[PDB]
Amino acid sequence: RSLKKGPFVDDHLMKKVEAQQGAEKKKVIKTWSRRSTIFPSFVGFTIAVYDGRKHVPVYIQEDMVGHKLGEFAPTRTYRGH
Amino acid sequence: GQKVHPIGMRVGIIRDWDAKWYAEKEYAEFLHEDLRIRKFIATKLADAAVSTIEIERAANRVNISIHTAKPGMVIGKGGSEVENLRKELNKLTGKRVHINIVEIKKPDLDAKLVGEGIARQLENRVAFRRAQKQAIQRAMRAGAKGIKTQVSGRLNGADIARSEGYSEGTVPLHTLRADIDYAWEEADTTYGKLGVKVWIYRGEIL
Amino acid sequence: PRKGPVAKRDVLPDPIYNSKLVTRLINRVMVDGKRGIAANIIYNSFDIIKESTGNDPLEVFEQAMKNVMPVLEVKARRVGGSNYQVPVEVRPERRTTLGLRWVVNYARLRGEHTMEERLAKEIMDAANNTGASVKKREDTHKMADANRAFAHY
Amino acid sequence: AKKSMIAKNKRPAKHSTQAYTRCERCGRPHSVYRKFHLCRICFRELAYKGQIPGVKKASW
Amino acid sequence: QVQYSGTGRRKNAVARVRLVPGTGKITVNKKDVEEYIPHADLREVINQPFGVTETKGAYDVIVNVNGGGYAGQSGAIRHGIARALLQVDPDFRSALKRAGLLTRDARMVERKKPGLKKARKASQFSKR
Amino acid sequence: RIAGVDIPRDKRVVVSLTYIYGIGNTTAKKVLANVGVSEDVRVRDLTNEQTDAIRAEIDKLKVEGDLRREVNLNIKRLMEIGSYRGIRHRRGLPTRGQNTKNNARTRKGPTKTV
Amino acid sequence: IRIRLKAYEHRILDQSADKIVETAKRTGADVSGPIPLPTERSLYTVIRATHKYKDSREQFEMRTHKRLIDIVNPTPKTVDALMKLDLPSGVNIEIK
RNA sequence: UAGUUGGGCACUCUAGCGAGACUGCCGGUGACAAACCGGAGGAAGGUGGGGAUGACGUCAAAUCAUCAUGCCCCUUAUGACCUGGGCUACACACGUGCUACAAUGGGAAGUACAACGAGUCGCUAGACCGCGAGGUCAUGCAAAUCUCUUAAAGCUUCUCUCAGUUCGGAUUGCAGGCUGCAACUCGCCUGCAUGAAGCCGGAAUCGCUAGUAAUCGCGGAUCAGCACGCCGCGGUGAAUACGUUC
RNA sequence: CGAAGAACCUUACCAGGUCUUGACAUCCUUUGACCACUCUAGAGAUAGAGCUUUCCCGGGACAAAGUGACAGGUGGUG
Ligand SMILES: [K+]
Ligand SMILES: [Mg+2]
Ligand SMILES: [Mg+2]
Ligand SMILES: [Mg+2]
Ligand SMILES: [Mg+2]
Ligand SMILES: [Mg+2]
Ligand SMILES: [Mg+2]
Ligand SMILES: [Mg+2]
Ligand SMILES: [Mg+2]
Ligand SMILES: [Zn+2]
Repeated sequence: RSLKKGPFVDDHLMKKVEAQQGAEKKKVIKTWSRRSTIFPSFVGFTIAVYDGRKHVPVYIQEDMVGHKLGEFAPTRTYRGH
Repeated sequence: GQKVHPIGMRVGIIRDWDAKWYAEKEYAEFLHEDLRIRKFIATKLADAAVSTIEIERAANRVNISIHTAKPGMVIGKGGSEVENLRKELNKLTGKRVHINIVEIKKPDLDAKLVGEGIARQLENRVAFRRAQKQAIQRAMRAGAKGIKTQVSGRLNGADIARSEGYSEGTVPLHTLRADIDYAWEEADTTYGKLGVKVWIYRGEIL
Repeated sequence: PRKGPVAKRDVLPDPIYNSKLVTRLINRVMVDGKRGIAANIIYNSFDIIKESTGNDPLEVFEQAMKNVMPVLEVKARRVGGSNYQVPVEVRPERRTTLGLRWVVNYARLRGEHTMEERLAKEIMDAANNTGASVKKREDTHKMADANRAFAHY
Repeated sequence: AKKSMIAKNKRPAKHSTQAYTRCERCGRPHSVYRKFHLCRICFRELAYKGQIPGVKKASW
Repeated sequence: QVQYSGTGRRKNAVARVRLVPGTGKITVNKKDVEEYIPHADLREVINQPFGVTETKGAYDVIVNVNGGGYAGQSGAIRHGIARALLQVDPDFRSALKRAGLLTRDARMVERKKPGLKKARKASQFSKR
Repeated sequence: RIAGVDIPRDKRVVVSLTYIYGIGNTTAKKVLANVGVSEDVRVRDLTNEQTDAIRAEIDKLKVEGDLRREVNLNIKRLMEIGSYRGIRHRRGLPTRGQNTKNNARTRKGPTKTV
Repeated sequence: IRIRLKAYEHRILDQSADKIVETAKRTGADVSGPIPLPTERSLYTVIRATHKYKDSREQFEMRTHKRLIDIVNPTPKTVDALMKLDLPSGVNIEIK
């Protein structure tokens, strides 16, 4: 949110991640929420985001916190002409 | 070319709009209520010679004025019909209703009932030229200054569509000072739809 | 047009010099209805002309128009497989229109830093028979004399 | 697909932005005036018929 | 005291004028004319009628102006003065009606039209 | 001269400082206001003390080299993590959600009619 | 009292305003004349067609006319008559 | 302090009813005609200006997707519900627009003149904070009473002085603001920084005869939020029309 | 240009997850209330419970099943 208020994130995603407290990477989580932000809690998980046709995985690191999830799951398989 | 609807062209100048009420906030509610009412009456009293509807509003009341050529049919035996009618209308509107029936004099000059009759004949597979000429006779006897018809569709189960109509007297559509009536009426035959346009030139206002 | 000539609205004089050429030149040099800017440009240019020359700016401008206004146009005519020009005695209004047009256009084409300066230099050059507008005049007249053979047409 | 769309209209929307106009006579749904809740097409028809109060042809 | 009134209009502008005996000043909404109309091109347009009939140093002017822009207002004042000079002396009408000052310029703005992007302008037609 | 660029001499101070990669009119006016000099002088008429104060505040501010390093490291970060916004750069496309069909020549470069 | 009448048809609005003025003069009070406030026309433009024909259009107009009446010396007769009276549905009335 | 307050509607203005313009008159030309020409007067003269107004029918023109509808087709799915994605792609080609390529101009300051129209959980005054977008408080207004609304071009100064420039503003990085559950795909706005192409455009081609073109802004419909478009509004305000060879 | 507003909705298309007198109707077979709401989950649709059954005046629109008649198609042919 570009308003200086709650950095947006979905309740179920927050809930499942916070339940995953031991931070095991095998605890891979899925979501259709391309619109949520990224937090330090996410840093180190392999989440799978629905890109319109598939759950594409992505491993989070420090360089994603201010970004959205949909930025790492593109929707257009362009390959030149 | 394409024509402008005559009644639409002549609102204000010669004719008053048929929904003769006023409102600002409940405008849309009142208007769609009026349309529901017209649809209900058209569904119910198709057997009757209903021609023209008018609706006035006054502070939780719905005054209605229905022109009809067979009023005895619509009023029923000394009543007993309009009561059920206003009962259903009150059920729809959620408010109180009053009705005034009017007896249409010279129904063969009113464009809607002519079209209804012609469409019924065509559904009964009567000759379209016969229907048109008969209605023209009836109108020009009833006292018209002029009349014109136009039927267009799959005439007599044809493979190709065409439009055929006739006329007697005058139909100056470009002249506004005219009291011209117009009516469209659709006939649902096995081969498809037909469209009966009628417009009639009565005496005018000065 | 097909229905014959058209009479034009009259010209409004100039407030200070009481002239028609001045107001019509304002209208020429004007862009996007800006009579104020155009008139200021013209009055400041004629102020320069007053400054660098004691003669009246209006008289200098009259002399320039006498030196730029043509007498003979070329008019095109397409005779089947060859289109060519024809000399034409120019009507006195067309003379002045072409004069103002040439002056103003080659003025704004001149490479100085303000339209004031450009127009003043162009008018003085035209009055002394040295300007691009006078070159245009000479070109049109030379073509009229080179195609003078079609006097019958 | 239609008339389920009108069901979706007349049913409660999850969010305030998921509520969208609709002609109320034809379900067009574009080209709607809030003053009327009508498509331009039906608006034209009913204005010709006179069933819309106040409207008329315009020229000035 | 003595007053000769007029009402001029030109291009969506209105000028309520009153001539009074004076010297030639023209007040315009509690402001001088050379301050209200900064253009010297239009003050002469205003003073045309005094140039037609010799009345230049005769009347100070008082005006209440509304609507339009500076030039429409100038024409409004022109028209209003030409009207008020008839209350003054109808014998000036013989010259005002040759000037065309009683002639209220009906050059008003044209409609914008649908399909056209402006009144008589149209979008660029492309043959193909 | 100041930060590795021989700025003009016929120009005035603000508009000549605009020729630094990191200073526009607003920050130039802010700097000259913080230093307390005239903004309408020409830099060939300065006292070297004014020049030194200008240099000091400019060095306090983030300019040519640091600015290039910062913006380019940002670009390289978003390109290397694999975000959409960096794929745009890596592919040569616009980035702010524009339409890449009838426009975008400022990233496509020259046109290639095919 | 100030009464704002407004309608879509001046030919009826004027008749109703005359009715009001005559009832007031009947009940014995002084009234401003029915003074007309500016009409307001809401314009509407519609594609004259049904599909893709965009240059040919049709302009509808909703004009509302509107009149204003004052009542200076209100008798109880006046205040009761001008609240008992009914009018057509085309016009509409607002008091005070 | 303010048309303010009193008073008055006189002027304006509003808006109803009317008048007015009809070759109606003067002369000339004309089959004694219709008509044309000029003139007078008049606010206006010749359908004053513009609009709504689209004959028979043509294009088997477009519309089964606004709507209705015959026939055919699916009806454990071509129907129905949800989420996310896409209609916003990108080697390229075309059309319609906006910005420009500058000094008739850019930038800072001050200042002047409009009209149409919209507004209730909406327009919002004024005050404060903020560089700004905007935010907090809070008043009036269901409206010729309040607001949107001190319009911008313009005018007077100052500065820039010919330069890919203080032009041009694209693109890009950073910070923020609003809307709204949510602004990555994919919103609008602002600030800072960068500062591209572009120095008037080939073949060819488009609009326009007057308040027109040209330019300048203002409002509205859709709209939670968003249009360089659309519709309307008014400001400033030209040149030309010889004439039908083509 | 339909589009007088493609973030979701719109949206008619694509992937996945779901339903089948059906999301929307009339006719019928219930001894009648059920919508709404809280939580568990879930991307949500959806199911699991509970808060609840208070239908209103034989009738009156609503909730269920059940019954198939039928619905429904922005599916084609302008
Ligand atoms: K808007
Ligand atoms: Mg204009
Ligand atoms: Mg975009
Ligand atoms: Mg006609
Ligand atoms: Mg086709
Ligand atoms: Mg599209
Ligand atoms: Mg600039
Ligand atoms: Mg013409
Ligand atoms: Mg969508
Ligand atoms: Zn509709």
